[PDB]
Amino acid sequence: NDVDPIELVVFLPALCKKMGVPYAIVKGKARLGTLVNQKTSAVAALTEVRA
Amino acid sequence: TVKTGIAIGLNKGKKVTSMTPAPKISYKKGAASNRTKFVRSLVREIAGLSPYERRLIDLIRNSGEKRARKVAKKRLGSFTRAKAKVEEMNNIIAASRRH
Amino acid sequence: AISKNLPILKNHFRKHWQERVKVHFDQAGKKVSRRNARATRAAKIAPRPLDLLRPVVRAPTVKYNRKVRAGRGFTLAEVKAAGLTAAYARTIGIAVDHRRQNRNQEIFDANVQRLKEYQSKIIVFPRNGKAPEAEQVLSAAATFPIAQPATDVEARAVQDNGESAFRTLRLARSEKKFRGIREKRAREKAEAEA
Amino acid sequence: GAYKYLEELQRKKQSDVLRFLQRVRVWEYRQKNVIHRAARPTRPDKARRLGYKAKQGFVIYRVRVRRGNRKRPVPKGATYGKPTNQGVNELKYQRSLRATAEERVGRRAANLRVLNSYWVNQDSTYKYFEVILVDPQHKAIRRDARYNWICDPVHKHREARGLTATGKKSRGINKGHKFNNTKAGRRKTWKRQNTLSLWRYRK
Amino acid sequence: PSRFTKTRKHRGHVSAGKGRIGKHRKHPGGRGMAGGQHHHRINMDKYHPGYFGKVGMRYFHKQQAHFWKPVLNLDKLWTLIPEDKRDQYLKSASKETAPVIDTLAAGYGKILGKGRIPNVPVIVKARFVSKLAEEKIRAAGGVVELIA
RNA sequence: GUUCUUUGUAAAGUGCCUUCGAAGAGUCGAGUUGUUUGGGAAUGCAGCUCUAAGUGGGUGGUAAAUUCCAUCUAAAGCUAA
RNA sequence: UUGACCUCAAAUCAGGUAGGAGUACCCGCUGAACUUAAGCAUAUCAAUAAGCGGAGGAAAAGAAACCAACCGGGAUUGCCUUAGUAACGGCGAGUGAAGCGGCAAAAGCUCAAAUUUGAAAUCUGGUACCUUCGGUGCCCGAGUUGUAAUUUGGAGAGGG
Ligand SMILES: [Mg+2]
Ligand SMILES: [Mg+2]
Ligand SMILES: [Mg+2]
Ligand SMILES: [Mg+2]
Ligand SMILES: [Mg+2]
Ligand SMILES: [Mg+2]
Ligand SMILES: [Mg+2]
Ligand SMILES: [Mg+2]
Ligand SMILES: [Mg+2]
Ligand SMILES: [Mg+2]
Ligand SMILES: [Mg+2]
Ligand SMILES: [Mg+2]
Ligand SMILES: [Mg+2]
Ligand SMILES: [Mg+2]
Ligand SMILES: [Mg+2]
Ligand SMILES: [Mg+2]
Ligand SMILES: [Mg+2]
Ligand SMILES: [Mg+2]
Ligand SMILES: [Mg+2]
Ligand SMILES: [Mg+2]
Ligand SMILES: [Mg+2]
Ligand SMILES: [Mg+2]
Ligand SMILES: [Mg+2]
Ligand SMILES: [Mg+2]
Ligand SMILES: [Mg+2]
Ligand SMILES: [Mg+2]
Ligand SMILES: [Mg+2]
Ligand SMILES: [Mg+2]
Ligand SMILES: [Mg+2]
Ligand SMILES: [Mg+2]
Ligand SMILES: [Mg+2]
Ligand SMILES: [Mg+2]
Ligand SMILES: [Mg+2]
Ligand SMILES: [Mg+2]
Ligand SMILES: [Mg+2]
Ligand SMILES: [Mg+2]
Ligand SMILES: [Mg+2]
Ligand SMILES: [Mg+2]
Ligand SMILES: [Mg+2]
Ligand SMILES: [Mg+2]
Ligand SMILES: [Mg+2]
Ligand SMILES: [Mg+2]
Ligand SMILES: [Mg+2]
Ligand SMILES: [Mg+2]
Ligand SMILES: [Mg+2]
Repeated sequence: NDVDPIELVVFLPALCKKMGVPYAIVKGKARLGTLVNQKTSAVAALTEVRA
Repeated sequence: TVKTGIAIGLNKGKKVTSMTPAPKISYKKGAASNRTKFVRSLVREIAGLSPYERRLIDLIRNSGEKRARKVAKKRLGSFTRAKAKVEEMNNIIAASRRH
Repeated sequence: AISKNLPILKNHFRKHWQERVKVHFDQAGKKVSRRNARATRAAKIAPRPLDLLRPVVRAPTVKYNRKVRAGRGFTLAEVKAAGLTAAYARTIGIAVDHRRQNRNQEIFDANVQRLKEYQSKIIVFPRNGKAPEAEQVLSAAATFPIAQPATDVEARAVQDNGESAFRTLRLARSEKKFRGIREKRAREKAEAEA
Repeated sequence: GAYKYLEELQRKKQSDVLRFLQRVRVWEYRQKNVIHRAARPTRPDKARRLGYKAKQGFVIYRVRVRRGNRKRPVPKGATYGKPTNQGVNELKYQRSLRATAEERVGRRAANLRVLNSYWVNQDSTYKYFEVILVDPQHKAIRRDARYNWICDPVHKHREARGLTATGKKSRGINKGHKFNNTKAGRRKTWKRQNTLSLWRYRK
Repeated sequence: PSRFTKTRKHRGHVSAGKGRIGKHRKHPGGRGMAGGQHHHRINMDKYHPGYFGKVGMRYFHKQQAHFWKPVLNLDKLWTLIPEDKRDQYLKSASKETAPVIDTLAAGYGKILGKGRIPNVPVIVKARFVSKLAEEKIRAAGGVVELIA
């Protein structure tokens, strides 16, 4: 919920709702960074997942 | 195309065995593509109308496609692009009324 | 001032012309230079021949399409149709032009022919340093002249048919000149219902 | 590629969304020093498009310029000459504001090399440019075969000579009839066609 | 060469050869074509009628030799056939083996009808012919073949 | 011309088959002012106002509406003689 | 309470870089008047002098948003032409190029936009070592708000 420039990401809720993808606007620009071993990350999204 | 071998007149030219060469990709430069079609449609949903566009449609559903077309021609500058806006805005008006 | 009965000259020298005067004293000098650099390019370019193989091409305008002329590069279709790749032909002595098309089979054929005749007449030394040596022939254009086509015989039979050549041109022209009017008068008729 | 959505959003500068961003950003940019180091491209797709890569040795600066005509910087309007040249107030600079913007950050970071630049915002008083500079001493660039061209001595201050993008525009350089003067270079084509050529055996 | 020049024979007479009253001065009457409409009017109609004012249509970006139609009169024509090969057809007039003459090849673009050709058939091919050129080629058993 | 080497199971070229084929925006363009040009109802540039499109767009040396045609593929870049 | 991130600083932090000179030729900006028009203001001088900024051994230009209207041509540059011509101009004085043709030299191209996604494969630095314009290993940092490969419209991509 804190990307700057915000235009990098504004179109994602719309991109999703159109693609029938569940999205979530989460609090944590750099928390999604900790997620994938970086300082920050704009996105993070699992597609596979074990059964 | 079909020259006549004569130096003058309504298809003057020296006769030659024709040979229609393969098309260039360049000659298809402003060519659609379903990606951009998807992107542009999506971007427009998110963004909306511009104030003059908003002005344009109010002028279509009033006065006429003529009155509004001149306004557009004056704003975009070029009579051709005007009509092009109007047709585009008309399709938006379709996708409103008879949703 | 103005006087006597003389032509009205227009000699533009009102501009510090003297500051920009170029006299070519080095005409001799730069000819020698021009040579002492062709020989010295021929030297390092081994047995290669200093110029690329250049196409045949018709040459434009109503003024010049009678003559035929050495073009720039060989078009993609002529290179493929001669049985080799664009990227490779360049590595030899062949000029290739990606722009420039083929709409004249009589030129196109003459060019693929031009290509093949060249291939037979060179030798393409393999990557390593053992060689038939071979003398270095410097030209290529002199080796592969571009001569003008045939068009017709030195003599033949006379064939009239009352049709005046003059009258044809006259009529060819009249046709063109009124074409649009004619259409409009019929396009007018093409709106006469009931 | 999110970039393709950036580009097309950016075309919509009178959308409610973009107008909002425009109003907030231009205020922000006005409060910072006329030239300041940008932490990152405001338009990552645009910088991208103009040669910028996210590696080390790519620098983005932001710069304000004052917008308008060039008032003839003359004493009290006084021209002292023929009435043609007696103008002061409607004269326009032959370079783009952008050309000014480039040249000024290019002067500040004179160790860098101006690659390119792009508009980002403007008010009535100002226009704002982001300028893509490139370190030529940084070995990341020197070793990058695609970019070591700009390391050359022959590119020192390309913005100052009109070799950047904005330059070759203002400088009027394209093929065709429309650019007969200016394309071989204005003053150069002139000097050519204004030279008397004299051979040894006169022609 | 200077030693051959009047200004060597003038050395020692005041005033060169330019008078005592009237001097030789810097531009009396003005530099160049000054006052063609005024103090030099007489010379400028007489010696140059027509000079001033316009006439006719402008033409933007006129390209010389869109109009390239060089002319050849029957007057010659037989010159476009090699000297030697010429008498061959000349003595053996025939609708059977008449010399084809490509005039476009020779650099021309229109056959004009000035002169007389001998009564010996010719295949003349050209863009454009005068009505009489044709009428004289046909007269002596030839034809005109319009080319391009 | 030697001579170490270290490259290889990795890089490249060509035939047909099919589905595709992303192509640069306050730009192009328009108005206007100023300047410049041989460029003339406006040759390039530049200021402010308007501001695009995707069978699009630019050019096509007389303005405009309409119908065609031809030629390239802008708004990012390098390069010896 | 501890650890990030973003932004913004500081240090004689670690290694670098800019300035000034020259300036014949070169890339831009800025910019006259004398003078010509037998006066003069548009025009001319001149897109010249003077002023300013920036390069190199050449600079710039350059692989077409070109020329053309042909039977078409095919990056740039320059010379011979075009041509004192088309056109501009108190249509006055005066100005004034372009296409084709011959020649010199020739040479071509790469990014942006694409999911590597079964593995950021990319890079600066530090440190050790060595056969040191650099190599490898290791550590930190850069980087997913995108570093490589791949493709650049002549195409080309993905599957058979
Ligand atoms: Mg003078
Ligand atoms: Mg000299
Ligand atoms: Mg050569
Ligand atoms: Mg003054
Ligand atoms: Mg004046
Ligand atoms: Mg003026
Ligand atoms: Mg640039
Ligand atoms: Mg000019
Ligand atoms: Mg001169
Ligand atoms: Mg005497
Ligand atoms: Mg005496
Ligand atoms: Mg005496
Ligand atoms: Mg005396
Ligand atoms: Mg007297
Ligand atoms: Mg005539
Ligand atoms: Mg005669
Ligand atoms: Mg393969
Ligand atoms: Mg490949
Ligand atoms: Mg483009
Ligand atoms: Mg000026
Ligand atoms: Mg103008
Ligand atoms: Mg333009
Ligand atoms: Mg063509
Ligand atoms: Mg360049
Ligand atoms: Mg400090
Ligand atoms: Mg230190
Ligand atoms: Mg300096
Ligand atoms: Mg100056
Ligand atoms: Mg003087
Ligand atoms: Mg005077
Ligand atoms: Mg006087
Ligand atoms: Mg006076
Ligand atoms: Mg002037
Ligand atoms: Mg000076
Ligand atoms: Mg130096
Ligand atoms: Mg040199
Ligand atoms: Mg260079
Ligand atoms: Mg290209
Ligand atoms: Mg060319
Ligand atoms: Mg003028
Ligand atoms: Mg007068
Ligand atoms: Mg005149
Ligand atoms: Mg002038
Ligand atoms: Mg090369
Ligand atoms: Mg395939």
